[PDB]
Formats: sequence, C-alpha cells, structure tokens
Amino acid sequence: ATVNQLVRKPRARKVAKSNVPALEACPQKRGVCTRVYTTTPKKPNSALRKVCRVRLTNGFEVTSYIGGEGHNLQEHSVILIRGGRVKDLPGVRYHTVRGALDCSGVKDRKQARSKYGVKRPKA
Amino acid sequence: SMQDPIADMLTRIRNGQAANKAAVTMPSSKLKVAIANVLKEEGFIEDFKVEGDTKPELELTLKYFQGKAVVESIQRVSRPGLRIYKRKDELPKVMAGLGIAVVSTSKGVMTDRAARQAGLGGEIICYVA
RNA sequence: GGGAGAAGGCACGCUGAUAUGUAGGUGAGGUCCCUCGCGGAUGGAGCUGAAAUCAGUCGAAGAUACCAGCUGGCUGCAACU
RNA sequence: AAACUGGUA
RNA sequence: CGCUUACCACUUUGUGAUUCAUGACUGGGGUGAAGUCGUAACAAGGUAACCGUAGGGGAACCUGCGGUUGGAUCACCUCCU
RNA sequence: CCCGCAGAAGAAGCACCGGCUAACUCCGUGCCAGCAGCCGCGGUAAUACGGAGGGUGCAAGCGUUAAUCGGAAUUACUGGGCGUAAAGCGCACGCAGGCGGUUUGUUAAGUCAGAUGUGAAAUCCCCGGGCUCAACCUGGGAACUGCAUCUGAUACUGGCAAGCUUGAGUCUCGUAGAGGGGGGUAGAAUUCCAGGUGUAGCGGUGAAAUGCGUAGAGAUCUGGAGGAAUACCGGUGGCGAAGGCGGCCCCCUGGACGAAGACUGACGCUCAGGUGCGAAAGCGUGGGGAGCAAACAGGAUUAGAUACCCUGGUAGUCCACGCCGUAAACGAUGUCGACUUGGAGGUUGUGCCCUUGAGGCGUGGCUUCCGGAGCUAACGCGUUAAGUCGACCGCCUGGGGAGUACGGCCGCAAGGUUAAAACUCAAAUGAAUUGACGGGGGCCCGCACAAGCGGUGGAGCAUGUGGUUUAAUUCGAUGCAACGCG
RNA sequence: UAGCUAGUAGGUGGGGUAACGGCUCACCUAGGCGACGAUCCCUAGCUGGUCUGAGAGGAUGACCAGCCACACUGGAACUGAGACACGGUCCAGACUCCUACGGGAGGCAGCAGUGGGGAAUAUUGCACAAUGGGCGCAAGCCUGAUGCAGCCAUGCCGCGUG
Ligand SMILES: [Mg+2]
Ligand SMILES: [Mg+2]
Ligand SMILES: [Mg+2]
Ligand SMILES: [Mg+2]
Ligand SMILES: [Mg+2]
Ligand SMILES: [Mg+2]
Ligand SMILES: [Mg+2]
Ligand SMILES: [Mg+2]
Ligand SMILES: [Mg+2]
Ligand SMILES: [Mg+2]
Ligand SMILES: [Mg+2]
Ligand SMILES: [Mg+2]
Ligand SMILES: [Mg+2]
Ligand SMILES: [Mg+2]
Ligand SMILES: [Mg+2]
Ligand SMILES: [Mg+2]
Ligand SMILES: [Mg+2]
Ligand SMILES: [Mg+2]
Ligand SMILES: [Mg+2]
Ligand SMILES: [Mg+2]
Ligand SMILES: [Mg+2]
Ligand SMILES: [Mg+2]
Ligand SMILES: [Mg+2]
Ligand SMILES: [Mg+2]
Ligand SMILES: [Mg+2]
Ligand SMILES: [Mg+2]
Ligand SMILES: [Mg+2]
Ligand SMILES: [Mg+2]
Ligand SMILES: [Mg+2]
Ligand SMILES: [Mg+2]
Ligand SMILES: [Mg+2]
Ligand SMILES: [Mg+2]
Ligand SMILES: [Mg+2]
Ligand SMILES: [Mg+2]
Ligand SMILES: [Mg+2]
Ligand SMILES: [Mg+2]
Ligand SMILES: [Mg+2]
Ligand SMILES: [Mg+2]
Ligand SMILES: [Mg+2]
Ligand SMILES: [Mg+2]
Ligand SMILES: [Mg+2]
Ligand SMILES: [Mg+2]
Ligand SMILES: [Mg+2]
Ligand SMILES: [Mg+2]
Ligand SMILES: [Mg+2]
Ligand SMILES: [Mg+2]
Ligand SMILES: [Mg+2]
Repeated sequence: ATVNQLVRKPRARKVAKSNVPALEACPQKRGVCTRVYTTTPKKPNSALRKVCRVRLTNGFEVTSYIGGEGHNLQEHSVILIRGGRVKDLPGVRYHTVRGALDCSGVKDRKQARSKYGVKRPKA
Repeated sequence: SMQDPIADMLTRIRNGQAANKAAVTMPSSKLKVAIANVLKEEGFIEDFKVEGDTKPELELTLKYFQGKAVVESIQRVSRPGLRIYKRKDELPKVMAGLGIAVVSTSKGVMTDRAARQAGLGGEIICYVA
C-alpha cells in the first residue's frame, strides 16, 4: 500500500472478542443451575460428562461443566462459574467452581485439593 | 513518464555494476554532476565526464576490485513521493560509518560525515555502500 | 401522475396612519408632430381602486346570518369514467 | 452393452 | 402594593423518524457415531471438469448457449536427401 | 529504640512431574470413572485418569479465572503482500487529488542553523543523603523528544519571471490489416413444394425400438420457394482499449506503423467519485423462422434413469429498435517511464551495395519458442520479466457462515452493485517428493488366455467342515493362503 | 449518515455587560458551513501521567497533582467583589415522613454507617498535639481538611519459622 493510500485510509487494527462473554469482563459469575445434562463428546472421545444449564444472576443462559468426581447439584442451586471451555463438548465455555456457594468439594481428594476445593486433612 | 532522474541514475549505476560494464551513458544535470563529484571523492568511480551543449551528456566510469564491484549496494532514500529531512544531532550512517550517505545541505551536497562535522543537516538523497 | 383539500395549525369585525385614497387601471386640458388628421408622441387634471403593516377599539362569540368536506386504519370484489 | 457400494475408532 | 405586556419550566395534542425488546408462523446455516436413498467430484471417476446464464428434476444434479484448461490419449511402413 | 529473664520452646504451605517445560516408579480402574492451555490420553502391563512413594518449582504465600501489551513482521511508517496459497476493477476516457524533463534570476513557504521564551510540581533516569538494610522519603542535575518569536543559510522541494528541446503533440509522402457502420450481390449444401422413372424397404444403434413407406417410401432427374453460414485460401497469420472481428463488391469512417523535413515548446503520467463500451444467456415491441436445439413427448439401457443413446420438437438461435452489465470477461500477471548477456522463427516498412539471384550488409513496429545473471516456496518468469528502480491507482489479512442477511442505488423482470454480524473448527491452502491406484499409454512374462485331453458340479459310498441337536458331541485351523487341516 | 443553516452570514443605528461580541432589537444585503468530512447517529470527563514494548507503537486515565462539569429531577433569580450557590432562596415534578386532618418537613455523588446490587471493596474510632484554613488585636473558638488509630496477605519490601 502506497503512503498516499495509507494517508487517505489508515491501517485498522484487527478487532478481538473474548471467547467467554460473561458480562463486562468479570472473573466469576453466580447462577441458579436451571437443569442438569449429561451429553456425549466428539468422535475421538467416548464418555458421558456432567453439564448444567446455568442462568446468570444478571446475564443469560449458558452451559457449564461440572468437574471432579461426584457432585450434589440438582434443580435450583446457586453456584459460581469461571472461564475455561471443554473441547470435547461443543457449546460449553464455562466451569463450575467446586467448593463455592451450594456446590460442594470433591470427596476423598488428596492431590490438587486447592482445585476442586477440598479441605486439607487437619493433623 | 520520468519522475526521478536521481533514482534513474542510481538504478543505472547498480545495473552497470551488476552487468560488469566499463562506463554508463546518461543525460547530465546539476544533481547528477554534484553526486558524481561526491562519489569520485569517496572512491566509487574512476571518473565522470560531461560533454555536449544542446543535449548535455554525462558518462561515469565504474570501479571493480580484484573480482567484485566496489559499490556493494546503493538505494534511493528521499523518494519524490515521500521526502525525508534529518536533524543535525541525528544523521543516518551506513554500515556503522563504513558506508556514506549523500545529504543535500544548505552549503551544497556532501557526505554525512562532512555535513556532521560542518554542523548542518538537510535532505538525505541516498545511501551508498 | 398520484395518495392530498392527506392529517394538522395560524389569521379573519370596525376606526385611524403610512397614503387628506397607496400599488394598479382608466384618462381630460396643454404642447409637439403634419406621417394626411376616427392619426402619433408627450403629458398628466379628473374618475376608479385592491392587498398588506402598525396602532386603537367593542362583543361570550368577527368565514358571526343564508350557503358551506366528517376524518383515519385493515380487508373481499371489480382496473378505471 | 453394462460394471453400485464398503459402520466407528 | 395591585393590575397588565414580553421571555420561559412543568404539562397537553397531532403527525413523522430512529432504536431496543418481544411475536403465532416461516427460510436458510452450523454441530452431532455407527439412520434411509442414490453415487455428483477426485484416474479419461467410467457422459472431462469448471465459470456465467436459462429451463427441468426426491437428491447429489441433468440438458441448451457461450467461455477456460485449473485435460488423459494420434500425418498407421507411403514423403524429403 | 535500648536493656533483663526463661526456653527450640509459638510459627510452612501451594502447584506441578507425556512434549512444549524443570522433575518417575508402583498399585486401582479398563474409551467407564476421569484429565485436558495446544498436540491429545483412558476400550486389563496408563510415566497423561484416582491413590501412594520419590522428585521439581515457588514460598507466607501458591494456584485458577478475568483484563492489557509482548511474543504477532498476524494492519508491516520504522516493518508485509496480490501468475498458481487471500488479494489487478472486464476494458477504456477522464474532473478533483498525487507526482512531474532541462537553463538562469528572484522569493524564502517547505527545509536546515543559532538565540530567546516556554514546556507546573510530582513521576521516569544519573550522582548523593536519611529511616538499623530494602521498600519508602528526600537534595541537585538531566530529560521534559514539543510549541511560539527573532536572526541567518539557499543545496533540494514549492511560488513568480524568462528560456531550451530529449517527454508529449501537429504537418508532408506511403504501407499492411476478418478495425467499425450501411447497402448490394454470388456459389455450395440442408429443408420444403410440384412433377417424371421406379419399388420394398428406409432410417437409426454397440444391438434395438420408436419413427417414415404399398394412400408408393428411400434412391434418382427437372422446376420452384425460403432461411441461415461463407467450405481451401487459413498460418508457432493479421486488426481492435477490451468484448471481439473471416465469401465478394460499393459508400461513410477510426486507429497503427515507416522516410526524412518543418512547426509548438512540458502542453506530461496516474486517477477516488463520474461517464462510456462490454461474449453468451435473458427480457420488451414488431418481423422472420432452412438447419440446430433448453422445455416437452415417445423408444431404448438400467435394480431404478424425470440422464448419457435414438426418433420428433417449442422458446431461443436470425433482423430493427430498447433493456440487462454478468463470464475460467485469464497472460488467473493494473497503467506509464528508465536500465540489464543471447539464440532460432513469423509478419509488416525502410537505407547502402560488387547492385547479376528467391542475394550481402543495416535500421524500425508487432509477434512465437528456447534459454544466461537475477528473482521465486517451488513450478517457473527471464529485454514482451514474475530481474533493478521510479509515479499513481485497485485490492488482501485463517476455513466455513458469505459475496449471504439488513439498508441504500440501479432494473419491466430475472437480478446486479455496496456489504456485515452471531455461530462453528483447528486447521483450510500452494508447490514439489516417494509409494499406491486408474473402466491412461507402451513393453514383457506365467497352463493366463487360445488350440486339445481328462475332470468337478448329477448318482452311490469314504472323509473333513458349517449348521442343528445332544450329557458331552474336547480344543484348534476359516478367501486365494481352513475344510483327507493339527 | 451528503448536503446543513433565517438571527442563519455580513453591515448601519439603538439597547445591554466589568469587558469585545447577533449578546439583544429595528432596518439593509444573501449570504455562511461542507469531501482537508459539514449535518446526523453511537461512545466518552481532559491532561501531567500508568502499563507494555529495543524502539516506533498499542492499551489505559484506579491512587497523587492541574483543569472541567454536577449536587433528588427541571427552571429562575436575589445577596454578594466573587454563585446563577453541595449542608442558601423561590417555583414546578417524583418519592418518603409527621399530623390534634386544620396543616407541615425532607435531600449522605461530605466523614462513619444501613438496605439493595455485585465475584468484589473497611470503623456508626481518637485529637485539633503538628501543617493548613474561617473569625478575632490577642487569648481563644470551629475544622470527619488534616494528623493518627481500627479491619483486609490487596500490593511492594524486610525478617523468622533455629
Ligand atoms: Mg371475508
Ligand atoms: Mg365498477
Ligand atoms: Mg449405500
Ligand atoms: Mg462419479
Ligand atoms: Mg464424469
Ligand atoms: Mg455469481
Ligand atoms: Mg523433562
Ligand atoms: Mg495399572
Ligand atoms: Mg505489530
Ligand atoms: Mg504476508
Ligand atoms: Mg486484466
Ligand atoms: Mg487514462
Ligand atoms: Mg523539477
Ligand atoms: Mg522558510
Ligand atoms: Mg543510604
Ligand atoms: Mg527526586
Ligand atoms: Mg515536569
Ligand atoms: Mg526553484
Ligand atoms: Mg491526428
Ligand atoms: Mg473507477
Ligand atoms: Mg442474444
Ligand atoms: Mg427477443
Ligand atoms: Mg419474436
Ligand atoms: Mg435430442
Ligand atoms: Mg467478477
Ligand atoms: Mg475471451
Ligand atoms: Mg484465453
Ligand atoms: Mg481476476
Ligand atoms: Mg524461458
Ligand atoms: Mg447480493
Ligand atoms: Mg440489497
Ligand atoms: Mg509349464
Ligand atoms: Mg481353455
Ligand atoms: Mg456328487
Ligand atoms: Mg484356548
Ligand atoms: Mg470343532
Ligand atoms: Mg476360535
Ligand atoms: Mg452595535
Ligand atoms: Mg463572540
Ligand atoms: Mg514489539
Ligand atoms: Mg483517551
Ligand atoms: Mg449583585
Ligand atoms: Mg453553598
Ligand atoms: Mg449532604
Ligand atoms: Mg458516605
Ligand atoms: Mg448481594
Ligand atoms: Mg517476601
């Protein structure tokens, strides 16, 4: 592009959009867990997974993934969600925060307790 | 149409050096002869000659080392569609001073070294290395 | 081309001044011309005369009586007079 | 002359 | 002081523009193990393919007109000196 | 802040260990449970899931999520690209705008030099000082890249004035050409109509059928009507800005090239918006309609065939006037100008000469092929560049969604032009290498085929296998390469 | 988003302001802005600075400092040197509260603190001892400015857990 052409029309930087739109750039958001799904991953993977359809307090309907082994979320339950997406499951771009609000931590967890929100064995 | 006789001169010099020719044929002009004098003084051409009244003509003689052309690289800088003028404190230096830059100062054309030691900037015509 | 006077708004009487009746129309006398006179030009007395602006003024009401479109939206049928 | 097709990883 | 004129906020009416939501119904798009029908393209893919345009058909597509190669295969011993 | 007593007494956790990336073994599970920033792990021997041991990193913190810059030269001013990966508008003329040959004078706007003023403090940086070190606080300086005024320089760019001819253009004499518009005419052939001779087929396919014909076809001869296109010449030919343009003749008319000679004197290049031209198909009105042929009808093929094939056949193809404005409108390569080794051809001018010749030596325009340096990812381009440069314009920023939706403009309509977002994936793509395959080509071989003999598949029986049944009918082996097999 | 402007652009005279001025009137002319982007629509307090980057650039304006604007919403003016005035006045509006039903009051975007919203953000603290402001001759009074303290690993730095 000639200098004259650039003068007449300058270069416009490429725009970018977040892959986890949760209102105006919030780290976590709380919702009420409308309903609980168990869907199927893509071709290479074959294992059912725990999903929920969450209604943000001041947002929209989103799909979140419940990590760990076992949970206690049924019907209406206030729960926090953070960013992060599951590749296998299409349309899931959020992760439920275990051990926060009504959501409980994972049982008999000894490694990576800070994740999954499991209390250290007091001793 | 023709838009930059200085660029034409530089291109002709580069093409002659690439083709390993003896001298070149050009129409003369004030800038052409002045930059030719700047080159002679620098050691990039054996000699230049001008002849003719109605149609002045300029011929430059090129230099070659044992097996290579002296002019390693030569390019136009202050293009006609985009001109540049530099301060005194900052002036371009080619190959960390090994090369030279032709600058058209108020006191005629000269190399960047001469302009810097004189103490006046101007329009940078080209870099020669 | 229309729809369209779409829809919807403002003003409207009388008196005075601008102007002792204005813009405009008509046009006598006088003068010149003599092309040939039921002639032309110039001239303007007399007559007639809107529209508008400003100010004032009366009434509940000034297109004051008679006369003088109701309007808009969706849809079937036939193009239309 | 005719002469299709080949589960997923 | 009272009265009166000018400016002017709230508020009301009529008719437009623009924008955000929502709406019976409806069109196309995307994803999805392992459904049904065919086999259009990749080899000359078994009618070479594709581009524009027009018509036709469950479907991929077919046919007509023009254009491109981003296409695989040859004057059958005879003739020249 | 200093002093005294006692006592290791009161004080360490978080993440990670498949590669990126520093750090490995066992057990549990068995494509389940689960992990996951990307590639991706897990379907009974998991360094990737869960636990344990061990190890690595950080530490009163550690990790996850959110957001900005960087890496990203991935908007490229510094610092990118458009033959085939995204990307040259179908072509052209041209306003605004950008840029502009050479000789002198002048101006001093751009430009450059010096000075003055200013650019708050804090903050950033350099040298120091004080809190017990640090954070922190603080003295001086530098910086504060800028802006304004004044005084000078005159190489370049700009303005004004005056010149020049090499860019551009006009004039004279000629040449070649399917350049364009209008009118006329000629030969061959197809179809159809009338007539003559003649008689059982014709036609078409791979093979058929439909179809035509004894109401006389086809073939053959004579006469006539009408439409459309110009067979060789014809070519690695020509002309045109592009689309595109072939019988012959006349009228009107555009462009290109060669010879010198004269004339004007920068009058130029490019071009957003704008205007014009623009294959085929298509649309409107009025004509014409021989062949061909969408749609449509019938007959074939096929498992099916509203297709390929065959027999018919309407719009259309043709003409005049309007509209449409799109093509793989391609050299997939924008226009203009300058420079850079060669070879072999074609087409069209022109100069000198022993001119003996269908010859020698030169100089232009256009055009085809091969190739040097160079360039390119490679293929390839290569004086007609995709090589070295300059001026301007157009366009590109992962694949799909999508050249789509909404809005605007244009059109009678079909539609054209300008032109998104949501969402989804980690790829999509270009060139080239090896192999494989091809209802591609060439060559060659084998009881492969062909030429022969004898068999199997038919019947009875022996044996093995599958299936079924049984208490068990033990277990293997399964196209060729299991089935008188272990 | 391609046309927008009638007090609109200019002039004479009067009026008005502390001051020039269509600031405002009467009259006269048809002008003025716009492709170097007017008008219209969306978003936004600006700067010294902060983050990032070798640089050029990109993002940003939390604390501190300078300027601007606002004080329940709309409007107006008085007083004053200075306001069209955060803890002034008047009018109107929405909302809330008291009432003996005749009638009245109110403005935390000042410091604490409460409800609510949110992933999320602290004490209804001490003193005018220092600095700085208002009044006063001074003493002195006032000062949720300011100086301190309380809560939070929110950040940077230092030490210990021998
Ligand atoms: Mg009805
Ligand atoms: Mg009727
Ligand atoms: Mg099938
Ligand atoms: Mg096929
Ligand atoms: Mg095919
Ligand atoms: Mg198209
Ligand atoms: Mg390692
Ligand atoms: Mg195991
Ligand atoms: Mg960058
Ligand atoms: Mg690139
Ligand atoms: Mg082109
Ligand atoms: Mg042009
Ligand atoms: Mg010049
Ligand atoms: Mg100057
Ligand atoms: Mg010290
Ligand atoms: Mg300091
Ligand atoms: Mg400073
Ligand atoms: Mg000059
Ligand atoms: Mg001419
Ligand atoms: Mg254009
Ligand atoms: Mg046509
Ligand atoms: Mg037609
Ligand atoms: Mg017709
Ligand atoms: Mg047919
Ligand atoms: Mg196109
Ligand atoms: Mg073509
Ligand atoms: Mg072509
Ligand atoms: Mg193209
Ligand atoms: Mg080549
Ligand atoms: Mg479109
Ligand atoms: Mg549209
Ligand atoms: Mg043998
Ligand atoms: Mg045999
Ligand atoms: Mg038998
Ligand atoms: Mg066994
Ligand atoms: Mg067995
Ligand atoms: Mg077995
Ligand atoms: Mg005045
Ligand atoms: Mg003013
Ligand atoms: Mg960088
Ligand atoms: Mg800003
Ligand atoms: Mg006052
Ligand atoms: Mg006050
Ligand atoms: Mg208050
Ligand atoms: Mg408060
Ligand atoms: Mg709350
Ligand atoms: Mg520390």
